[PDB]
Amino acid sequence: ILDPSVVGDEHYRVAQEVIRILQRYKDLQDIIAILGIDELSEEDKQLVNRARRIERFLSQNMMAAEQFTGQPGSTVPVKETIEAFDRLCKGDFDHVPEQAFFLIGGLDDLAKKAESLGAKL
Amino acid sequence: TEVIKNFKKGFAATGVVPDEHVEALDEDKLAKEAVKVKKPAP
Amino acid sequence: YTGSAIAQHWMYEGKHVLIIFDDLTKQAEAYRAISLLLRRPPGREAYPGD
Amino acid sequence: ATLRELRGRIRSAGSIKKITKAQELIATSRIARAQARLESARPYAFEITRMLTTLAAEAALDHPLLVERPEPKRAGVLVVSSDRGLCGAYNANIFRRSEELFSLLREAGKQPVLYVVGRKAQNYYSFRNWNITESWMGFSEQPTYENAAEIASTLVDAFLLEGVDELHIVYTEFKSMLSQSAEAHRIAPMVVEYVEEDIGPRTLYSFEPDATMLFESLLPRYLTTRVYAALLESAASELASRQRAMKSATDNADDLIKALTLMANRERQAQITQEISEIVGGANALA
Repeated sequence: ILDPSVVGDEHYRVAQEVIRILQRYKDLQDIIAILGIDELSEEDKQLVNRARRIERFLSQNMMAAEQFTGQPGSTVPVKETIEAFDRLCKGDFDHVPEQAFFLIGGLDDLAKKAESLGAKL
Repeated sequence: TEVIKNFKKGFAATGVVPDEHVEALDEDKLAKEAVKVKKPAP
Repeated sequence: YTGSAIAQHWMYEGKHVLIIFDDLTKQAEAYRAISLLLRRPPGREAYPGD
Repeated sequence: ATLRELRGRIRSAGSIKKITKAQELIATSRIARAQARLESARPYAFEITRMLTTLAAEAALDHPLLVERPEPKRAGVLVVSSDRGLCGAYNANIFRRSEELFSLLREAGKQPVLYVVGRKAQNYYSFRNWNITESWMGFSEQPTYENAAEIASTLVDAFLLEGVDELHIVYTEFKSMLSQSAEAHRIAPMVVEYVEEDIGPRTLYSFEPDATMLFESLLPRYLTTRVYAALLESAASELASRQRAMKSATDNADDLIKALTLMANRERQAQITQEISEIVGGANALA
């Protein structure tokens, strides 16, 4: 059902953008493994930073994981998720550290953790 | 060919420095090149 | 299995038992030996299906 | 199938590892040479500084390069980076330092004008739609005094004038062979720093034709000497960064070789086992 006629045009567009960014990151993983990130293009560096932040934002604190960490779970509506990952792919959070995307819920959790890490959005 | 040529003139293709949100450098980290003059004159 | 039986006898009496299986890889190798000597068809890494 | 691909990837990683180890040793040699050049250029800088200080102690300190113009509107930033790219975070640290400097300038109402030295800075700023006034490439490996003279002359002529009110420079200070720090210096206008008295029965100097003419013909030479020292230090720092980057790169290539060899041997065993399974399955099917 990941289909423009089922989930909507914007849902599909954002999902395809996330997938394209992560696929280019996986394509670059060879050079990134040997030489690091500083040899890439400027556009490739931008995209790899976006991809690290995206692959960290897809993480989440689950309700069933409170037994392992003690941190309660999160529920993110699909519209907030679409809006968030749209802003991620567009490039709004390239300044926030790679953490503060790690095991959170929506954008409010992102802002709170980012300001706990000394950043603003 | 001519239809393409007369179409390309009216086509509206969709082609500024970003913010980078980098904090300001500490005014005392910026080193100052000084002439170290030996006459005390406040 | 001998160790596990000796331990379960105590477990079912209300005791607390700890059992260490020094190597389960070597038990798997012995069982694979037995299974290949019985001409049973092997699977991944020539290990039995079970 | 993937046995061929795994052996090919092992060969590729071996080639990369050989090249990176060669580059690391070459960078060691070249930074020895660069440190030599820097240390031998030091004495002229020391003595021109001494001559300038003993000229300024008895002159008129109203040279254009010494007064802070009221209401500065623009600042000139010279960003010294590299041409070859196998360095580590060298250009990265340079650019983050220059971005901190740009935000410092904009928090005081000065729109920065940008001059760069190297190819990596031009990539970094042409990607971000910046307007670089003048560029300089091809001499970040072995900078000479004529390049420093050209750079400093264009800088002071844009300062004395489309015209800027102060000159900054962002380069990598070299120290310790393990310290490479991107620093932002303010080369113009100079602050004046009354040091000491150090003048008792000491004999006064004699100037020909006078004090201020010598001072005003010696100041641009001082700024050029400072730019030359900056270029030399940034070259030595780039070579240190390249040596470390190539060491880590050859270590990563070694670990990739190890992992690929492990997976290739795993597959090799798996292929032999599966082939034996097929052969014996057919042989049993026939019996």
